[PDB]
Amino acid sequence: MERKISRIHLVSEPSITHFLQVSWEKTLESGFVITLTDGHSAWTGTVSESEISQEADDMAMEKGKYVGELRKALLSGAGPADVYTFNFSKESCYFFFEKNLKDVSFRLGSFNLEKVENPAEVIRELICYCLDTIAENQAKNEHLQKENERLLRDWNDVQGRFEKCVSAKEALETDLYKRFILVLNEKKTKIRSLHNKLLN
Amino acid sequence: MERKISRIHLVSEPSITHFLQVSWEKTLESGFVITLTDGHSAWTGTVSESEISQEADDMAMEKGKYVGELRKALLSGAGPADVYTFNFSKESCYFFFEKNLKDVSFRLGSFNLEKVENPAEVIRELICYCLDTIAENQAKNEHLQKENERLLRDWNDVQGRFEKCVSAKEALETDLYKRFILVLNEKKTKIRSLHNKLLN
Amino acid sequence: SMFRRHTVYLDSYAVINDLSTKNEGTRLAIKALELRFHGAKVVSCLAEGVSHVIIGEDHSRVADFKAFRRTFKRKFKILKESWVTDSIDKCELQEENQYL
Repeated sequence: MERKISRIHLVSEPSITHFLQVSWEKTLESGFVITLTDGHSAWTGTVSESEISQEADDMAMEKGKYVGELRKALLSGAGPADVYTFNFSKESCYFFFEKNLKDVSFRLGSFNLEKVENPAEVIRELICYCLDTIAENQAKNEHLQKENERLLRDWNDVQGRFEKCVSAKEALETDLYKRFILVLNEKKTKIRSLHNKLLN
Repeated sequence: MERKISRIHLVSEPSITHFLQVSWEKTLESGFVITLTDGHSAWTGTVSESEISQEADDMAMEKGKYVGELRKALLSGAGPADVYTFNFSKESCYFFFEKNLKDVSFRLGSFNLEKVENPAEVIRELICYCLDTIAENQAKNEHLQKENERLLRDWNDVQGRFEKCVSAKEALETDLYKRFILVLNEKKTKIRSLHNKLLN
Repeated sequence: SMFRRHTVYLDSYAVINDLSTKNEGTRLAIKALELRFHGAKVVSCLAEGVSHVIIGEDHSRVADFKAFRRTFKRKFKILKESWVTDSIDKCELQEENQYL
């Protein structure tokens, strides 16, 4: 049950910011429930797969592109240069959104929202969800920071150990030849003694 | 400048969960402004050095410990063994919270709140702050994930280098020892051959 | 060559005598690598030739090792990770009695 909260500025009331909450089960294509609130009143509407398909057919384009545009507009996924205008008639509870392009505009979508008798409940639910996600993200960040610190400490320790071992390698390389020389010299001294005894 | 938002359950109406936000400049010592919100109505109050000092004076307890309890209670710092009960008389707009330990109540504070004409702006500010916190937390999470991936890659590279170094050291030692032992066996055969002539 | 005559088996596998269950330990792998670097013999299969055993913070497998060593003709020793570190730091073989 994915959810996304965004802040928009209706053209009718540009002095205040409204909150649009879009909730979908698996993907935006299947359908989604949207809720527009302003801290005092809330309007909730639903869009199904049939409505999205009909809108895409009317606008005469592939479903994928329409879904991408809807994601960019409603979910606040707009690119560096993408202006979307949201209009909402409160008397008729008609909420539509369009894409502005230079001197032309495209009526991207429209829905008919209905008022909810208890905006307080939905406002409280939204605030509680926001607080819960904030807490979860904070806990995840703390855990990641702890893991990073542990990894850094272990990496430093292993680096020091490798620094010691790389020199120990050459130390052993040098020591082995000297040891071999000593033992071989002793054996050759025994050989010389035996040869002298034989000569005698 | 920072603030903390927590969920507060009123004894009168436990079914509905209110939201209490407390904001301060540098520390709770200087002061703090509190706001209680339900979704349709809101109340605001402030506390400064004089008020907190007066509230501490009537009780035989240290000011530092008292502000510690205030932080533990109002900022949602209560532990598993700590339980706090709050009351908000709407008719007199009188707020007070107590600690329930060992089945006995104990007053901690007594604040006076003033209703706000428009409760639609406080809720808007709360939601905007929550969204900003979510965004910054997500950015921090992404940065921490990138750092963790980099650290893991570095650790794996270091482990591989250590494995290569140890393998090379073992190979070098084995080769040197095989060469030395072969030379020593040659010397030993020479010694035995020379000694065999002693009996003759 | 201090660890030349001291073979060490490490609990880097959840199931003994099974190579498919290699663990992703952090300190354990490095300690095994250093021990093998210093001349110690590390065997992936626990055979009769094992003489020393090193176990990290995971104390769950202590009972399993204590049960296994009973059947073994020669009982090995379970030593903490501090023994090897102290040995490297002091450049000589510490007594295991202080780390058993």
